[PDB]
Parts: sequence; C-alpha cells; structure tokens
Amino acid sequence: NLTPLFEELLQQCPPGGQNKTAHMVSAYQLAQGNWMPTSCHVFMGTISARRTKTHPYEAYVKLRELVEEHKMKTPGSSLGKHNDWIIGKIKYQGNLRTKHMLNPGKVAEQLRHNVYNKTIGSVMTATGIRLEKLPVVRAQTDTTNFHQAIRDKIDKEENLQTPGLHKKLMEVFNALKRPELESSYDAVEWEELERGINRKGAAGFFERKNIGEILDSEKNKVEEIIDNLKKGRNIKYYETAIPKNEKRDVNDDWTAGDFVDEKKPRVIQYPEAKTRLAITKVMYKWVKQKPVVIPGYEGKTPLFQIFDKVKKEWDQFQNPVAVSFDTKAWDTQVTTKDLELIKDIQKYYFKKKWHKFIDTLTMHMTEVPVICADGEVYIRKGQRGSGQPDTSAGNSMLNVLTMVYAFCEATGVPYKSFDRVAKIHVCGDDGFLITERALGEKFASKGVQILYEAGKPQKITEGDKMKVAYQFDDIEFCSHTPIQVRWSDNTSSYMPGRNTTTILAKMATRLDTIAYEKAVAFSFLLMYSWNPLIRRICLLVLSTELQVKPGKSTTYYYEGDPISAYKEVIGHNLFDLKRTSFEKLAKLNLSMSVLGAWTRHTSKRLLQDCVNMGVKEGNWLVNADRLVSSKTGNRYIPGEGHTLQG
Repeated sequence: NLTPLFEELLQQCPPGGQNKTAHMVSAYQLAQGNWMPTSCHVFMGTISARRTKTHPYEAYVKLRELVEEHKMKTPGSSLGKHNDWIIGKIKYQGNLRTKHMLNPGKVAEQLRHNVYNKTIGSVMTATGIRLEKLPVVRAQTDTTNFHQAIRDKIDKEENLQTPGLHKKLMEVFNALKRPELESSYDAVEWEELERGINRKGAAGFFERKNIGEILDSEKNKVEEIIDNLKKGRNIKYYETAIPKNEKRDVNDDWTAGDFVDEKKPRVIQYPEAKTRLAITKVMYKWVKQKPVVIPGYEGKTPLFQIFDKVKKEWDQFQNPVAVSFDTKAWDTQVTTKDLELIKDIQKYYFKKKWHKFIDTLTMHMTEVPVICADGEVYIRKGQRGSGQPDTSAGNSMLNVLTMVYAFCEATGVPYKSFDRVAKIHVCGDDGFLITERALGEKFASKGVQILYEAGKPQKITEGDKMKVAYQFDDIEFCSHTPIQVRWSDNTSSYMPGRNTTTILAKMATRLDTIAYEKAVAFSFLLMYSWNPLIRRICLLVLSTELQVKPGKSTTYYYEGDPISAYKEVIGHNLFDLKRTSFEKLAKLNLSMSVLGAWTRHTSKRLLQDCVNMGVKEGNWLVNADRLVSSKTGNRYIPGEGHTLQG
C-alpha cells in the first residue's frame, strides 16, 4: 500500500552504486514489510535492507531518518586561482543572498518592451479577435524577480549522480561514435565563421562591442584568447546573467522558430562576444554540428519538416509509442562530470593540437564567475549557461547519452542494441524516443527514478511516470505537435501544430514596420497554414503594400512571390491544402473558446474580409486560400519566389 510513499522518498535518496554485500530491496519490497533499510544510498530504485521483522511504516521512518541524516551533512569551497581576478573588480558587498554558491560582492555599474505589431494586430482586431484575451508572451522581469530566479534555479549544489555513471555514458557514446571522423576536427577560417553569425550578438558585461564590431576591428583580441587557451593558459572567463527578453538576450545563430526563445531559462548566462567568437572559430564543427554526429539531433531540421520525417520512423514499428524527455530546468542539472564527459567526446573528434584548448575551456566552465546586469557576482558550480556556444550540441549529446542509458537500464536492452529497438530525437534537452509499446511503457515507469539518479530529474507527474504518446499526433517536440492535412492530389502530410491562442499571441507582439511584419506573416504561413484563421490573417498581412519587400530579421523571408516561396519548401501550393485534421484542429482551438479570444462570428468575419478583397479585380494573395477562391471565383497566379533563412 505504501509503495507510492516509498517511491517518492527514493527520489530524495542520494544516488549510490550497486551493493553485492547486502540485500537491495525496492519500494515494493519495502512496502511489504519485514525489510529493515540499512542505508539510503539508492541504486536503480533499490536500497540496502536487513531482514528483521519490521513493520512497513517502521521501514519508512528509518529510511526517512537516513535521508535526513545524510541531508544534514552534505560546505564552502576554495575559489580557483584562475577566477581570482573577479574578486579584484568587487566594489560593494553582495546582496544576492545565495546559499549554495559564492556571492563575493558587486562590481561597478556599467553603461525592451512588449509592443504590438500594428498591422498584424489590427488585422486580428478587424475580425473580432480580442487581443487582450490572448496569453502573455515574451514577458520581462524586474531586478527583484531576476535575483529571485537566480536563488530559485541557479543557487544549488551540483547534482549527485550514480557512481560510475559517466563511465557508462562513455560506453553508450562508444556504441554511437563515428570512427571515420576521429581526431579530424580543426578550426575554421574567419570567412566561414562570419557567414553564419549574428553581428548583433550581445556584448558581455565588461564589453562594449557586439559580435560584428569585434569582427570588424578586434580579431587580434579574439586570436589572443584562442592562443592562450591553445597553450593551456587561463583566460578571464566570465558569463553575464540577464533576465530572459532583456536587450542583450540575442541569439548568435539563426533559430528554427520562436520555440527556441520560449524554451530559454529565466536567467540567460552568456560568455563575452570575444570569447564566444574564440570558442566558435575553433570548435565550429562540433558546436554547429557540421557534420551531425549526435544521433537524432534535429537542431538543423526546419520545423515544417520535422514531423513528416518522424512519421516515417513511427510507421516502421508494429505497436509504436513515443516517450517524452521532460527534464526540469535542464541547464541547472548539468554537472561538472557531465561537462567533462562532453569534453572527452570533443577530444575524440578534434585534432590533438586542440586538446589543451578544450581542457582549459572546460576547466573554466566548471566554476564560472557570473556578473548580473546590475553588477552582482556569483560563482556558479558547473551547470550550463544558455548562451554558451556549446549549449545546443553539448546538451543534445548529453541528453542522447543519458536517455539511451536510462532506456537501456530500464528495459535490459544493451547499449549497442538501442538502435535496433528505438529511434531517438533531440533538440538540446527537448526530445523523445519511439519504440514498441512494451519497451516504451517499461522505460516510462522505471525511467523517472533512473533519470533522477543520473542527475536529470524529470518534471513531477502523476504516479511518477514519463509521458507516453499512444498515437502519432500526441507527440510533443519543440513546443509543437503533429497535425495532419489533406492535399488535393489525394495525399496527406503533417505540419507543426500548436494552440491557436499561442500562435496569435506570438504573431501579434514583439520586443521593441510593415517589412518586418510581412516577414513574420510569411514565417508563420510556412508553419501554420493548416490553421485557417492563422492562414487568412497571414494572407491579409502579405496583401499589404506589395511594393515593400519583406524584412530579413526573422526566421524566414521570401524573394519574389511568397506563395511560390511557400510551394518551394512545403511541396504543394497553398491552394492545394483542402482539409485539416478535424479532431486535432478542435483540440488546438479549444483555448480560443476557453479564453474568449474569438466569438461565434470571428471565422466568418475573417473569411468575409478575404472574399471581399478576393472578388475584386486583380491578382490577390487571399485567393491562394482554397475556400476563399471558391467563394470569390478568382485565383492567384504566382510569380517566381524562393524561401530564404536569416
């Protein structure tokens, strides 16, 4: 009966190793009684117990007392010599009130709003969409809640992990390495680096120049950093902490969608622009995954392609299920040992001449001086800073290894046989695996405890089970879920679905012109053309002032005709989309009704606005909508057009 109470307590036990010298009993065996726990060090959900005529609740109280004794003993740490320089910049005593990491004081101070996209937002208002009923997106936070987020999320000790965990994770890696690439990676030239780089990439706290200014004028400074690291010499490594959606919350690289910003931690932590340049120039091939050596890495997969790709795997199983990865605050769960495992993997692929570079950078990353925007300093123990160049590749590989390990240990499948029974997909900490139902359910019921012991605790859920999808379109990935559409050529495919309320909110607002808005409308049309409401808002916006070209600040833009650009990447004309999955559409429209963001008139008013425009003489983008054209009697004839990134 008390099995759920024990299962909960086992998730508070310190991870331990296998104990052959004693009896290792589970939460079920404990709940049976006649089992006296001798220590709280948990291994695969089991602890050492003595056989001694014990009542179940007695065993529970002994285990709990053991956990509290252990917790009431697990200490301040010496600062590394290579971090001493930051103490020299301290001017005032600190007020972060951190409990588990040093707050040595505050350095001297150094020298964004959510506004409507007026055209997009007024098209919505014109149809009776109630903007003020849409959820809040891109919220900022004040200094007081920012420091609280630091105390809540970052101010912690490193996770304890199963003794010998990283040896096993390296064994998993050896089952998926690419030996033809061993010791082959070298730095890239400035020209290749500058091709894929956001020149607006943010300056660190002590920095004035952004990525582009440094590239134009201080390459020697970057090269000095590279040289120091290459020879194993310390650099003045630090990260700057800002609240999400602050002005310096800028992505160095192109992103596949706004989901990347949305999954960011509340606390953005990033190295200096000069230092990100130094890291990226040398480690380019790893941090950019050129080539892709992380199995299932979808970081480069456009969101309008991902679910068609995944459905082909799904169709190959007899009774497939998908098990979601749902780690709590992943970046705060990355340990020093985790980082050293990734370093060893990077040294596998890089030429030996960069091994000291990788050693020294990783050392700097194990104990990081972080300077808040307001000047407060904390010394972070391990973890991931979300603005590190290695965030996507390092987290993705760490996630793949940890999940393969956890799946194999839950199911009995050997590491080298994972690829025979399951397919994995990751984007940083986000992801899932597809496997046959029996294995998936085994993994979902045992994985919670195993993943906790591996230092990647899962979000707390019902009966401590990982989320299982029993039908393809219940998969969740990159904040989206598959939705099927029917094309006029008697085929079906999948698009990235998401709640209509959320899509509207993201489309309607930005953080601090029509050229930008038209790029947004095109970007959203590539993703959400399955959604008749989004589709028609997009077509109206794209109908605005045909003479102004789309801006290039967002995920995608079009050269020439946006309707032809759509066809180029989607594979059909917009006009050939004849049906969207009825059941899934209703699911993703529910919150429009719950929140009152629309009324019984909204869809017809938007249709009628499109028809009014499309019946008029001329070549109107709105007639690319199959139903609109059916009511207007006119079609859109596309010119030439191409989809571009950036």
